[PDB]
Amino acid sequence: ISFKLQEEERERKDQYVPDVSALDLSHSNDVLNVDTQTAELVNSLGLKLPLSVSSVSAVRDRR
Amino acid sequence: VLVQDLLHPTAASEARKHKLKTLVQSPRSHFLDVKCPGCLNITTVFSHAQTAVTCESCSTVLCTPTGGKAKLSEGTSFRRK
Amino acid sequence: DNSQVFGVARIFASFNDTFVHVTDLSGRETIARVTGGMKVKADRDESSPYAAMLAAQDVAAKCKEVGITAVHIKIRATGGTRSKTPGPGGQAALRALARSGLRIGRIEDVTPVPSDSTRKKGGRRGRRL
Amino acid sequence: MRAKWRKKRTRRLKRKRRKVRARSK
Amino acid sequence: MGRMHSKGKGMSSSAIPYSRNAPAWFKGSSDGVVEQIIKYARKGLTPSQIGVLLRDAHGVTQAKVITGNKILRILKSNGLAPEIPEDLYFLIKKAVSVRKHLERNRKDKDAKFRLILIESRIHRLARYYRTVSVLPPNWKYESATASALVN
Amino acid sequence: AVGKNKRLSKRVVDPFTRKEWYDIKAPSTFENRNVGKTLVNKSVGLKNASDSLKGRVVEVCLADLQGSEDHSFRKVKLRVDEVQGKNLLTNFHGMDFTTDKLRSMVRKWQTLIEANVTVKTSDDYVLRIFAIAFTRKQANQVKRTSYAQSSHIRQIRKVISEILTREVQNSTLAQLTSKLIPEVINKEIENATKDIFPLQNVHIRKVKLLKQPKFDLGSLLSLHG
Amino acid sequence: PKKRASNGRNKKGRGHVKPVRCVNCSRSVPKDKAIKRMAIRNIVEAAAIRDLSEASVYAEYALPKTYNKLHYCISCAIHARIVRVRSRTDRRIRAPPQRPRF
RNA sequence: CUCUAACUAUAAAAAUCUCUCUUCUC
RNA sequence: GGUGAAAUUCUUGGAUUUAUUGAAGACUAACUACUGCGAAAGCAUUUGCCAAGGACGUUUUCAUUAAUCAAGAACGAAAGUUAGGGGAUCGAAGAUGAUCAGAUACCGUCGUAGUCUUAACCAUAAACUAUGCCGACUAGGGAUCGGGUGGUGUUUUUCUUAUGACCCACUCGGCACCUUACGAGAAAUCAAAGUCUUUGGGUUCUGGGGGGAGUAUGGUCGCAAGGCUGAAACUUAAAGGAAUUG
Ligand SMILES: [Mg+2]
Ligand SMILES: [Mg+2]
Ligand SMILES: [Mg+2]
Ligand SMILES: [Mg+2]
Ligand SMILES: [Mg+2]
Ligand SMILES: [Mg+2]
Ligand SMILES: [Mg+2]
Ligand SMILES: [Mg+2]
Ligand SMILES: [Mg+2]
Ligand SMILES: [Mg+2]
Ligand SMILES: [Mg+2]
Ligand SMILES: [Mg+2]
Ligand SMILES: [Mg+2]
Ligand SMILES: [Mg+2]
Ligand SMILES: [Mg+2]
Ligand SMILES: [Mg+2]
Ligand SMILES: [Mg+2]
Ligand SMILES: [Mg+2]
Ligand SMILES: [Mg+2]
Ligand SMILES: [Mg+2]
Ligand SMILES: [Zn+2]
Ligand SMILES: [Zn+2]
Repeated sequence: ISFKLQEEERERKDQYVPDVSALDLSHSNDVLNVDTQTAELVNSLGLKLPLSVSSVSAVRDRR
Repeated sequence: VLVQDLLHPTAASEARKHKLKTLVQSPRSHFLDVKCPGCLNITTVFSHAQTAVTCESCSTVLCTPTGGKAKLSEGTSFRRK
Repeated sequence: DNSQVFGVARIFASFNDTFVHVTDLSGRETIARVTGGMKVKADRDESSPYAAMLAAQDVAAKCKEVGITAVHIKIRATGGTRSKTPGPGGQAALRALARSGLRIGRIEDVTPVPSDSTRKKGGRRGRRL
Repeated sequence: MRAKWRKKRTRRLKRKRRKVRARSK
Repeated sequence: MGRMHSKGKGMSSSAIPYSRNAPAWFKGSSDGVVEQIIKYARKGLTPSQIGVLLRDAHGVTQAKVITGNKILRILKSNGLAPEIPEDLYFLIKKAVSVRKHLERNRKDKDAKFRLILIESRIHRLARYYRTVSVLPPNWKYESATASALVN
Repeated sequence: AVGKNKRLSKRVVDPFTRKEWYDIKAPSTFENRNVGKTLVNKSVGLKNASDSLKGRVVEVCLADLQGSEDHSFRKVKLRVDEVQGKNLLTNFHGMDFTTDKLRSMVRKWQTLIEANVTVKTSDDYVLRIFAIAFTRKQANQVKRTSYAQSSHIRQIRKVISEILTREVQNSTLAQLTSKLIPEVINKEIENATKDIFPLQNVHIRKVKLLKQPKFDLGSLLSLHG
Repeated sequence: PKKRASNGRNKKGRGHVKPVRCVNCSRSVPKDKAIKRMAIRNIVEAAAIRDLSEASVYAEYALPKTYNKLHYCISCAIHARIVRVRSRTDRRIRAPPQRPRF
């Protein structure tokens, strides 16, 4: 079942957009953590973005 | 896949495939120049050697037969040919 | 140890007429052999839990008169080439042994399991029923 | 009938005929 | 991937390099290589072991690349080619070994079947070498006479 | 029930008045040397009981002899040989596992390797020893099985056989049992085959016994007290 | 017609395996076709765990388990409820019945 | 975005069955 | 004991169970799996000896020696047949005790031949993947066994390393498996049963409705059992395959 009040409330909750940013490195002191491979991707793309190399420790968890 | 070069495939794909299965079939083996600590003679050996190769000057083996390629001795130093 | 005079319960529970047979540590001396068919009428319920229950009460009373206060359970199935799965009555026998004052130590299963059977009875097509 | 038992009955008929022939061979 | 006398389907082999001429890095002389081949043959070695020795201890990729002739051809030019070709000789050696094993224990039937296979292979190879006149036309493999050739 | 065709083809007494209790004394290689009591007929002049006692084999859990529970799954058989009167002495007769542990470690998706060796100890006691080992899944093995090739199995069997021969011919079953209690042979066998294959659950089970040289009283009494 | 592409045996490349006997009816059945069920259970069930715990020396005695691999027949397996007839599109599934308890 | 634990345990006996089948074209 | 339940049978000359042991013969549990080897039957305790074999590696050697195969040959499960050996278990015949209307059938207890072997026969099985062999190509996904390559990989410990054992990637070969039809089929289904009316890579064997009939006869093999080869007269409108609804 649905009605005008519930649908309006759902739409109002849907229109919620945070004023603060959840992207563009607002967190982690304007640093994103990427491994070497995607760093070479950024390099070969011809683009200079603020990166932070970190090895991914190719040893896999035994699960 | 539908359209694709076979005359010029990537060299990575060349090393990927099996021997006898490249465009032109070429061996993956190679020869080596080994020096034994004993003398200064340079001995030419095969990667996949099948015999206990020794320098003619000294009765010291430089390779060891193995199911695949040669396992060299401990202190012999080699350069790829 | 506080001088717990020990025996071995040594239960043998086939698919019919379970056995409760307590002996000393050596096992060379047999006391209180009373079985399941010893105490029940129908001749078909010798394997029944009640059979082993009464047999267990009798062996407990006899051993308590003897002086043995704690027992070692040695559960045995019919074993050999047979089914070798424990009988229905043996568990009730063990429970009734543990009920009647006796102390319990080192339960073991001692069913005779072969490195192989000589030949299992029944023919190639087995019991057809 | 099964083919097995028809075959066996044929074999028994051959039994009788073979002994008859052997007695008169 | 045929395996004439079994169900095998392997293709384990060696790929001869495209360039027929001598490798650039090889410094030895063709005459020296032929002398080495002759000496190895005089030691009492079949051509296959000669090729193995020249490939392992020396830079000889293969004789035909360096000299221009094959190992058996080089031996034949100097008259050291064995009267029985090497592969057929090894087949007779294997056959006599299996026959010895059989006559020392009768009940092994699998080795009996393997002996049958080896004898069939021997017959095929003998037929080939006979149609090329390497062997005399009267040459044949017989169980009793194989030992003398092997011994 | 109570049915019997009486196909027989009061003089009743209680057979416990003519009976009594002896005590089982363990070798000094074990801690809790007071094992238990054994029921015996009363002594008769024509047939002395002490003759009847000797040869008895009592079966006791190993943990009941050392107090700890690390030896819960083992089991030791002691042989009655010398009776001191109202107390008798027992010598080692054999060793075994409990079927519970044995089935607990015989699990699927791993190869069990068994080693069998019949040897002679430092004395003339002749023993037979069985060792059982199980290949171990590596601490990184994403592959789910843990099988071992036949070559590895044969090598492991050879190593275990030579180790058991070494540690039997170099000691007596007094010292050999004192070695068996802290299962140092298990650790040594595991370490000697560490390169060949992981080998989880290296155990020595069912230490049999096939012969006794003579009746040596001196060490038997020396083994007690 | 083929009711089972696997033919039920699960052999695929042996020709012959050594038969094993049924636990119930003692039917000589091949070891791969025979249904094997690993009965691992408690030597004393929960009906008497409290009783044994109260009436046992060796405080905190870890009671032993009992292990038996049962080699059922196949008529027995249908009849003894061990295995059940399945839908023709359900016969595809070979995974065990989804972890009876977690 | 990290995970392998709980469980049993039924087989008594029951054989056989005389008809008759009928059209789809808007 | 045994059973649905009973009975036959053994037992105070003390059976059933209880501990040590001893003898015999068989067999190789658990490990044992959509795992391995083999030409197919088949092969599962350890160790040694004997020879053999697939797969992989090979800048080794010969150069068409090859594929399939009438005639001919080697092995060929179980059962069975001659003799000699053994003789535990289980068990054709048989002996009984039950169930039934009958039960010389199924349930039960004994039980010869046989099962186990050394020689000599036998040559048949639902000897099944009911799919002949060799060769090429066509589609995605993981695993698994044997081998071989590389990792600046991980634990290993013999200070470091070398192995081994894993981890990741690739490749060759094998028993296999999941998905799918874009192909094939009467469909069930098949990654071959595809590349077949858009019909031709090489090659061997077999079938022409059902029954009579794998019968008779004639050969041939076998001591025998029986094997291989193998019709017709006549009769019949169906027999049969897959699937759908009841
Ligand atoms: Mg039924
Ligand atoms: Mg059907
Ligand atoms: Mg199945
Ligand atoms: Mg195969
Ligand atoms: Mg008795
Ligand atoms: Mg085994
Ligand atoms: Mg295997
Ligand atoms: Mg033919
Ligand atoms: Mg036979
Ligand atoms: Mg005989
Ligand atoms: Mg009868
Ligand atoms: Mg009757
Ligand atoms: Mg019967
Ligand atoms: Mg019998
Ligand atoms: Mg046939
Ligand atoms: Mg066929
Ligand atoms: Mg016809
Ligand atoms: Mg027909
Ligand atoms: Mg004839
Ligand atoms: Mg149909
Ligand atoms: Zn030198
Ligand atoms: Zn069954």
